[PDB]
Amino acid sequence: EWQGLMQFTLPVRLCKEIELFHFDIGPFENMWPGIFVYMVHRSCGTSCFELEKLCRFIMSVKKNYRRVPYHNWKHAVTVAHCMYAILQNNHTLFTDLERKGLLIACLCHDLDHRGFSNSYLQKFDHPLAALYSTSTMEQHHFSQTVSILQLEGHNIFSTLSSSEYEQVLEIIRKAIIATDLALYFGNRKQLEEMYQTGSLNLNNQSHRDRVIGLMMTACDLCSVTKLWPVTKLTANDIYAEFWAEGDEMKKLGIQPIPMMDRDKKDEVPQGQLGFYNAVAIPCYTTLTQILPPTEPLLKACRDNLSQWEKVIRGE
Ligand SMILES: Cc1cc(C)n2cc(CSc3nc(-c4ccccc4)cn3C)nc2n1
Ligand SMILES: [Mg+2]
Ligand SMILES: [Zn+2]
Repeated sequence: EWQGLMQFTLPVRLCKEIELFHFDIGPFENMWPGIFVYMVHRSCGTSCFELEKLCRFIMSVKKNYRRVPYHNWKHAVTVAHCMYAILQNNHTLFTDLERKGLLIACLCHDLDHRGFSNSYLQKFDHPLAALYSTSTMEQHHFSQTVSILQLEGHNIFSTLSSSEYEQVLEIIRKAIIATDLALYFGNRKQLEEMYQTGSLNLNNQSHRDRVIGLMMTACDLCSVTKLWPVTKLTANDIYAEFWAEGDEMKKLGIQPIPMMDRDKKDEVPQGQLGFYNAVAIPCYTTLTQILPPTEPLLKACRDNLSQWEKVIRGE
């Protein structure tokens, strides 16, 4: 698997389309590892990761994603592509070490997801909720990233200074932690405040960490920014995962929240509408304010909102 990927070349028709925000990796499964290498080399250069280490690392990340309906290998590459398009469009705002770190973090941000939420693990006193009190799965995801980095011939960062090693591990840690959707609502509200008061400053490291947090959310949610048919089809995978969890809660006499109750699947269109209004629209709005070249994400999300409004009135 590793050897074959060192000798992979991305077709020239994808070389133009991979740069666009709306790009759907969905149809090119066999090319996803090589698409990630392509995005790294274009963003960071051919020179900086040892190719043998990168391909060994990439194939071990793929193996450590589970066959779950949504939080899977496909989803990892979808989020890395969105970060790539954000970085390309805002390249000089971020440092070489931030581009390295943010693409690896997106690829690794859901490592070993079990198809269960933090609530589930916490309410049902799962061990991981004992290890990790808050941001339960996200801390595990970072723990899994460090473990793969420390396998034989996987340390893609082994050419950095010890100072830069701890810097990229902290960029990765914060970025993976910030995909806790529970943290996003606070983060986005502050950044929206900092934007309106004119206090937002990218050279301020805590401000810089919050803008990166919002980018991670923007990337995590980006299926709502694809063409309508792709968005509709990804939602299937999301509810399949939520509904499987609702079923486990019912077996234990717990009624799930509607979003996880497969008996309430009628109400999906209004569920998506609410998520767009409360979560997705504000996310890409604030992101477009801070990083205006990210506006096509807001446009595509708006197009998918009116599509759901259409569906709600039998169209
Ligand atoms: C890309 C993406 C990422 C995340 C985390 N998503 C979460 C959801 C679900 S939105 C939703 N559906 C319902 C609901 C309630 C009753 C019946 C049916 C559905 C309620 N909410 C809030 N979609 C998502 N997409
Ligand atoms: Mg996650
Ligand atoms: Zn994710």
